[PDB]
Amino acid sequence: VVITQSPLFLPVTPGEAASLSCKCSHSLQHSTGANYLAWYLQRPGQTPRLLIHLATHRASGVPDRFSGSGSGTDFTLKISRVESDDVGTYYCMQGLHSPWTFGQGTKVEIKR
Amino acid sequence: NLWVTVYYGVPVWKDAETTLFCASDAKAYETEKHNVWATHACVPTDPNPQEIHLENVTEEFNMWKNNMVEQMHTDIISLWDQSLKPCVKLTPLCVTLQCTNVTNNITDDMRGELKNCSFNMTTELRDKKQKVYSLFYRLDVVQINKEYRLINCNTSACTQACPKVSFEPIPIHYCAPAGFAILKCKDKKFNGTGPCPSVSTVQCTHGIKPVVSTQLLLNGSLAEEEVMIRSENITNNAKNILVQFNTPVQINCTRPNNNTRKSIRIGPGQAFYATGDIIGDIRQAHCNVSKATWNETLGKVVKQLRKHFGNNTIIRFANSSGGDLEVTTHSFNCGGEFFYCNTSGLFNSTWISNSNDSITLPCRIKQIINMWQRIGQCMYAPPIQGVIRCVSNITGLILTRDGGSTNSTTETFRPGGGDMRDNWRSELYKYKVVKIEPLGVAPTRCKRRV
Amino acid sequence: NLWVTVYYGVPVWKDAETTLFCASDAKAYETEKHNVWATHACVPTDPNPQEIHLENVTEEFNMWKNNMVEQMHTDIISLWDQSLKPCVKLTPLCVTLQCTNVTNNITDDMRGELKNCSFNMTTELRDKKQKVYSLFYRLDVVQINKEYRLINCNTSACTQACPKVSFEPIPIHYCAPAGFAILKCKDKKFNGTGPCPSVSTVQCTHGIKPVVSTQLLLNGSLAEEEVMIRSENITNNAKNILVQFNTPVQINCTRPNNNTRKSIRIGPGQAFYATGDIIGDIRQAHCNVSKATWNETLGKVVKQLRKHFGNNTIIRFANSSGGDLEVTTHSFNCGGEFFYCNTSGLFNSTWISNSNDSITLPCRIKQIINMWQRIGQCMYAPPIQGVIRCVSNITGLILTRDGGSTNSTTETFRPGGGDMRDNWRSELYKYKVVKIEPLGVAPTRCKRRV
Amino acid sequence: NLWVTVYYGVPVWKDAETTLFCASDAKAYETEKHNVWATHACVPTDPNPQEIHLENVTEEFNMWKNNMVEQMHTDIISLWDQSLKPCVKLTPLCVTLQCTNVTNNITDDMRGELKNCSFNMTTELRDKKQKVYSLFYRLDVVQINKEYRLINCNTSACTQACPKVSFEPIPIHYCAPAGFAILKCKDKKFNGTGPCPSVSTVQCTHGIKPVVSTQLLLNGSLAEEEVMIRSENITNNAKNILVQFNTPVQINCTRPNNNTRKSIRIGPGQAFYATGDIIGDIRQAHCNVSKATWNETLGKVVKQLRKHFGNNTIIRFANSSGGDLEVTTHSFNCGGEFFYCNTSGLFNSTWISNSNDSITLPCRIKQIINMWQRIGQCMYAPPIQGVIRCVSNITGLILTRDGGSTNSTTETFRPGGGDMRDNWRSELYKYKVVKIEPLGVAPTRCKRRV
Amino acid sequence: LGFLGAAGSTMGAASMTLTVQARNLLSTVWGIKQLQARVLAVERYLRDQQLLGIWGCSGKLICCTNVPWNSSWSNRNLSEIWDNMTWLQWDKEISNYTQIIYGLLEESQNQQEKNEQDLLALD
Amino acid sequence: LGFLGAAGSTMGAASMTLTVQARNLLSTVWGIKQLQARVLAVERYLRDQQLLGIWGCSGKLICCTNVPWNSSWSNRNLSEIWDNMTWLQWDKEISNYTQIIYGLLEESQNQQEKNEQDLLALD
Amino acid sequence: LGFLGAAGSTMGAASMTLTVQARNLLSTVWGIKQLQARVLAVERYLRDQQLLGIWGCSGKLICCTNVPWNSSWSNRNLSEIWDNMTWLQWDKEISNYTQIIYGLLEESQNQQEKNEQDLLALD
Amino acid sequence: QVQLVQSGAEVKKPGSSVKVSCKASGNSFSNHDVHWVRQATGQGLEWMGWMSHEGDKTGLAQKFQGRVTITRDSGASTVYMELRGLTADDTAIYYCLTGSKHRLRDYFLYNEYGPDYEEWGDYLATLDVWGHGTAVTVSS
Ligand SMILES: *[C@@H]1O[C@H](CO)[C@@H](O)[C@H](O)[C@H]1NC(C)=O
Ligand SMILES: *[C@@H]1O[C@H](CO)[C@@H](O)[C@H](O)[C@H]1NC(C)=O
Ligand SMILES: *[C@@H]1O[C@H](CO)[C@@H](O)[C@H](O)[C@H]1NC(C)=O
Ligand SMILES: *[C@@H]1O[C@H](CO)[C@@H](O)[C@H](O)[C@H]1NC(C)=O
Ligand SMILES: *[C@@H]1O[C@H](CO)[C@@H](O)[C@H](O)[C@H]1NC(C)=O
Repeated sequence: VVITQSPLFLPVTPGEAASLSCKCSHSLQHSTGANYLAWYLQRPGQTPRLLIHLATHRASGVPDRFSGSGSGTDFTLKISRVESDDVGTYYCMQGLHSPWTFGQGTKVEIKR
Repeated sequence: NLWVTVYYGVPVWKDAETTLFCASDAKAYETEKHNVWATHACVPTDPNPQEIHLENVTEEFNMWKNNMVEQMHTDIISLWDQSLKPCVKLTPLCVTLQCTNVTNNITDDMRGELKNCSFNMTTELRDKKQKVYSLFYRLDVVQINKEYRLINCNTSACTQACPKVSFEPIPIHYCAPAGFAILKCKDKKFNGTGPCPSVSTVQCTHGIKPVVSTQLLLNGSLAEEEVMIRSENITNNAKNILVQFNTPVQINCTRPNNNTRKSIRIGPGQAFYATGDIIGDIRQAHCNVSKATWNETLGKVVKQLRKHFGNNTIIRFANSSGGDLEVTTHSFNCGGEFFYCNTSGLFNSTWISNSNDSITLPCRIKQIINMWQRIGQCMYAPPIQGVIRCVSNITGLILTRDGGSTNSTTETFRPGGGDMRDNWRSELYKYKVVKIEPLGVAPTRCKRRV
Repeated sequence: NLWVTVYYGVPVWKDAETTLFCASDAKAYETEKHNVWATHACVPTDPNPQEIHLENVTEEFNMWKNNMVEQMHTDIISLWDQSLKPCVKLTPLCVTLQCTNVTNNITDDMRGELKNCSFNMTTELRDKKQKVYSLFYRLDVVQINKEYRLINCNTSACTQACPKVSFEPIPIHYCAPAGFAILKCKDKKFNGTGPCPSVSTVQCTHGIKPVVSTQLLLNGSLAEEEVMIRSENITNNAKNILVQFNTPVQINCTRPNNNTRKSIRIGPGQAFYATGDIIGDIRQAHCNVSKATWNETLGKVVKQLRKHFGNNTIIRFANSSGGDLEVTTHSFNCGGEFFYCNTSGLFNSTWISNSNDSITLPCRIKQIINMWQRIGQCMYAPPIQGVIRCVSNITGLILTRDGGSTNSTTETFRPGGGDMRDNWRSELYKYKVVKIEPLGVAPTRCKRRV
Repeated sequence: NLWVTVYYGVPVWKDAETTLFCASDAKAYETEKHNVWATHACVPTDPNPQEIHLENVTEEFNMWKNNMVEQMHTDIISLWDQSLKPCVKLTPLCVTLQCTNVTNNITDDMRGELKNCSFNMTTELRDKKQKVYSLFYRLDVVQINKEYRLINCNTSACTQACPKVSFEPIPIHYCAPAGFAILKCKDKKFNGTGPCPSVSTVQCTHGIKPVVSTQLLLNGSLAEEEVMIRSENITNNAKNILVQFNTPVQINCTRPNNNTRKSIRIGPGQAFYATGDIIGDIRQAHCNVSKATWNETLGKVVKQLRKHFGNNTIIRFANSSGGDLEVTTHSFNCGGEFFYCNTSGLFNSTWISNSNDSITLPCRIKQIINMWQRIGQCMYAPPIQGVIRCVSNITGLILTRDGGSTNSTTETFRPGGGDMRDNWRSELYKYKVVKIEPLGVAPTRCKRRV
Repeated sequence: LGFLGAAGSTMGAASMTLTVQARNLLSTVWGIKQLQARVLAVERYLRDQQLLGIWGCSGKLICCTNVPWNSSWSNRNLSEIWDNMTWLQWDKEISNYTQIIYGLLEESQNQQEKNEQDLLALD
Repeated sequence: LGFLGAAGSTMGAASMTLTVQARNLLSTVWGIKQLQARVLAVERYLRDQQLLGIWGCSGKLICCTNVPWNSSWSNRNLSEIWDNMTWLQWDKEISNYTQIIYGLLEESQNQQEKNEQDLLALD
Repeated sequence: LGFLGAAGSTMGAASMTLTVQARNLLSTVWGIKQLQARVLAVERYLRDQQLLGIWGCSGKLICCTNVPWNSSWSNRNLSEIWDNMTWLQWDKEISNYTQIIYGLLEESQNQQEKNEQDLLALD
Repeated sequence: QVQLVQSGAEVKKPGSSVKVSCKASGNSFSNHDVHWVRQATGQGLEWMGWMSHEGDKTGLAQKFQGRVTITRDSGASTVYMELRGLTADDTAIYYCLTGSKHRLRDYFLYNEYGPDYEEWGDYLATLDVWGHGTAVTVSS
């Protein structure tokens, strides 16, 4: 099993929406069929915090700005009014098939 | 001086016990419909019975030691069990039912009477499952710990009632085999035991409807000009008391609901019928009896009870003390659905020897039955679509005394259907079977020629 | 002046209905073949029938109202069902099949007649799935909407025939009880009904093979010196016409495939035999009948058909009307494999009222059968090992007229196997069962001594 | 000169075969335990046998060609089959068992005779599953390659001997119908065949205990005097030899374990009874027989053996030379528990024609049994609570001389129980069934006047 | 001429071979099917014996009775019956008066039986 | 008339209609429960017939035997038995010695059978 | 004596007890073994009476016949058969010649009964 | 906010065995699953192992087969982990965390009268609250 994410880098001006997508070689509808997707924000020097699970429901206390959608083997995360507080690396995780491994990750930096 | 001579074919008989066979009319078999008591194999009955009336002969008839009831009680069970053998076993139905109350259109009284249950059920193919729902009466479910389950799961599985065979009773005739005879008592005041001056011989008994009930004898035979009380020992209390109305009282039993049968297909070559939803509103079942004709009937009954208990004692009627639903309530299966009516509104009176309200008796329906008060057998009567209305006579009554406190001033009678064979004992009280003995010897003046 | 006198044992009989009992030769009894028809319980018959000829006596016969045919049908059905009780029921075969077309060695015409199917089953231990595969004919699988299922899953489960028992027909003799008699009509010209000048009585009937077929009577009796035509009402259109040949027409049927039986273990002690891989090429089964000996046979039939229809009518033959496969195609079994042959190549000709090509009839094989036009009961014939070839006589034929719009212009005949009793009716048409009446009264000049 | 006269009812008989019917004492009714050999349908026996003794008559008997033993063999199997027709068909138990040794308090010899097994099962509700454990003897479980499985699972499912019906033998009487009679040979020296100087007809046979055993006959009928050797052909090496002690020798067999019965609920209404745990120490099963009596008893057997082989040969006894556990050990049941005792401690001695230690014979217990030499049939015996002990009467003995070296210096005898119907032949050897022939003719001087 | 051999022959000639007929009146799918036949055969034969036995002809193949012949049933010479007619045709002709004749013989036996009983009463 | 029509009538009058009673001695739940009854009637009817036949009354409704009547069983005028008493109550009176009386008939007929043969041999 | 009591006795002593043998000719798994045996006994018993009833000996335990005893079957003194032989030995001697004698009995009865009608025809 | 504690940072040479301890207040292991994850600077996260709250089933990656073991003390009071094959490139920070699973049915064949043949499966749903973690470095 292999997992890849793209783009590696994508500068985003503050206050502008951004989109990120992660996919794995195995189709999400390979054998059983379900998302089993997890999104995390890796603040430098701090533990990651889960934002949304499966891109269908929002965890209690998370801002309503974060949202997710899509279908098939490709999915995207929609965030409105991006802020510098979200600067970091995003990692995608899959739970469809064991063993469970994290994604390579991508870095987004504020233009300057 | 005298010589013994042998006579063959003399009119002499003796008490005996044999295995009687069946005899039924052509109408039941002519329909080609299947019945639980399959009279298709039963031989056709004679065009008319030849009731020969004997004269100057008295016989010691007895109804409490008669073996005809014992033979017929076992015979009825065998046919009932036989019809359930080819039917479908509902053993895939023991699962964790997840039910909830239904309040679509509910009357005040019928609040928690039935529940809406859903469960996982099998399918023709082994690797596929289906989710289905049905409405089950509250009496047929029990909490596992919400999660419910069928009551019969922890005892034995329930063989379904086949949907073509009907429970409609039909009269049957018991005919003795050749070399035997049946004696009928034509006495109009026969109390069940003692000499019967008016005796007759019949090759077959009259049609006896195998009606199963409790606390009341429905669709029976009526006496003429008087109400008769039968009992083994009047003094004894453990013995039941049998009554027979000379005139009938009409009882109208109805199920106002309009249930809709639904077929659920489980496994290959078998289907399970379930109850989908009740078109319109939901109302409790009940039976109607007029007050005018019932007070008169109890007036006739109490008059006859005074002969065996004095003409000054107080006669009282009270509802059944307690027990299981099958014995503490009136039961019957008319229209293909089993009722359990609460007859506490009939046996509440007090007579001291001194308008058409149409009494309504609430009844509770059940679908998991064990009719032959056996333990282990179960049956599941499939639901019947449409409103069912039922009309029947009440031509009998089983009563029980409670006891005495050394004073005969007050005597209370309560209904009771403890034993299932008292129902048929009310129809075979005039009959007995005897063995024919043709060999006889008497002295005459007859010397052998050589 | 004459006086009544009684006689006992006089030769007088009256038509009656009884229960003839089976009787089979013991020559093959020691072989332990264990045929589906339990001839082991049949009483051994005499070395040769006691052919007693009755002179100057004419007896009425009616091969259509004869009860010997009706009784035989229920015996065959009862025997067939009795033999399937101990065999294993293939209830766990109702699974979502995943089949693909087989194209290893296939001819153009036989493109998709059979499938390569794979299905998960459970082993003797009931907690371990085992993936198995089998070859199924196109007539025994249906789609769901890629995945198939057995056709019988939505009707009933099927019990596979045990390999130990065999479907080989063998002769059986129906012999009446004591006090009854069987009359054989020895008249050669006795068509269907009427007086039989030459009547004889026998111990009981000759051996009758219970051969089941459709549109063609195989291994049947032959009418000598003429080709006979039987029909209760010739004028009526909806009455099957039975034709009995005088010289047999040989037919050869073969299945070129060389499939190898494969055993699959399911549950404890129960094995299901799959089809396995195919050795060599795959070719369609067919049946051969010489046209030289078949064309002339029709000429003989047409000559007699004109007697009941005029000597100037045009006779036509057409294939079956169409519909269900089992009724519209000649069907039979040889070697334990059931065939369904397309007989369109035989009944296609016209006559104007005046090179061993060996006609080949394509046939198809079915593994799920009913064979009695019954719903809810099915059988699964396991595949046979090696090539199977059978040779049989066509000693009979059935027809069903069609049309009639014109007064008298031409006639068209088609085959038909609507009723299953025609196979045995053609064998029992010579026999009638009667009961003896020994008592008799005739006046004579005699007196009692005292 | 002489005229034939017909006599009816003369005392003449002829050998033949019929269907003897059952008969037993009414005392079995009081038990009300529903014995496996159902006495309910057996006709009650006479109050006392009427042993009519015939003077001056001789008859030919052959105990080995007797049909009574053959008929009994079928009846015992048939009675057993009918008993296990309504009892739990332990189909679900075929699951992968995870077993481990038991080493709580184990003797060195009994190291691994039984295992502690754990497996999943189904609660009364199908959806729920329950994990249970039981103790299975090592003779009932086999390994896959700690996966374990029951020996029966790849052969057939085992029914589970209902826990009520009882295996205790009760005497039965095989009585002939009318028109047949049974002759008893009172001769004290009738070995296997020949004319009995004294023959007495009896109503029917005495009580016969259906005790099934191997290599030893228990609770049998003892000879009035002297030991007797019975066999069709003494010279043949492949012929069983039957013995009958004139005096009995007691054997005490005990299972000193304290098994506790545990109830496991599988499916609705069906329960599987398995051993829960062991209370106290674990000791191997054994049987005690006194050496003083056995050696004295064995000496008598050698004395009679020398008659047929010369009074100088050396008689040697050796244990069974091979076979499975069923045929190589003494098998029986003691109060619902089946034993398999290693009987090699008895048949080890030598005789050259010239204290109360109670010899111990180690035994093993099996739960999965066949005991009819049949494939596909089985039965599971549930455990018995507490200790169990019983005392028997070793009356008979089956031996099979084997080997040959063209020298009569010594003969070796080994036990043998291949034929399982020899148990009853040792009791029915005195009886034969004959059919009476009342009709007869004899010339005389009587002439019919008219 | 074995069983039913003299069926279509002369009525008188057929009466000379009554014994062959009398000898043949008695002698799981095939288990109860055959067993049921035996029970019917035995009782059917027994009915004839009792019916023929209450007429004073218990054990005779040919037996004459005191009941006179009524000319209403038929008025035709005996010679034109035995020498030209057949038993099968005879049964059909007088089938309408079979039950009545049987009842008459029952009374005759009782009438003869009572006379016989009192015949030797004086002696 | 009819089946047991004269049960209550006088013994002398009831004895005049013995033929009617003799005529009625013979004629899956319903399968075995019907076959079993039929076999019982057949064998039951045969038991009486053979018992009646071994006394020399095989085909007689009214039959008298050489054995004398013991006054111990019943000593009353015939005018109080035939035209004054019924069969049913008469059965109870002689019920005690039915078994003993039957045995006498069996032996009594045996001598008659052999004495006839001796007389025939003498002739 | 009891059933088959006089098997070993002489023929003359055997005739003493003809009745005792005659009276004994009829009297899940077990259920079918009962009915199967009962039916056979009835028909087997009736076979002898049917055979015995067509020889003119319907109701006789001893009955003399008019057919001569052919010397081919045997030729020896009566004193060597009756008082010095058992019935078991007798049938062993004439076992091969039982079914020839039975046939000769049928013809005599059929002819004998026919002549009875002509006896009263003259008067 | 459930407080969590982890063992202090430790340093060990490559190719040697080490022991770590982790505890959770309230015995939350009964109704939660535990997973182990690590992170390195300039690289993404990586999962090591997991345990079911039933404790019946466990699994790791194919590369860790036969070189990692998970043990728990009686009563679930504390748990310990064993590490093998340490490398200088294995620098990362350890963490203690809980998890959740979605156990569903993948296949089922309906046995007639006996226990059904069900093929159960587990799919990771979410990562619950993490701990402060412990830093482990390899150097020589
Ligand atoms: C459902 O009805 C029952 C009465 O049958 C009652 O006890 C229960 O509280 C009801 N439940 C709800 C949620 O209304
Ligand atoms: C009931 O009947 C009794 C007697 O039949 C009568 O006295 C009484 O008035 C009746 N009561 C009613 C309410 O009809
Ligand atoms: C009781 O009183 C009634 C009046 O209704 C009378 O007919 C009867 O004879 C009396 N009985 C007694 C025992 O006094
Ligand atoms: C029960 O009896 C009382 C009188 O004791 C009566 O008032 C009441 O109505 C009776 N019960 C019913 C349901 O009518
Ligand atoms: C039809 O014609 C043929 C040939 O002439 C003739 O033999 C036959 O009798 C004719 N048909 C009829 C019914 O006469």
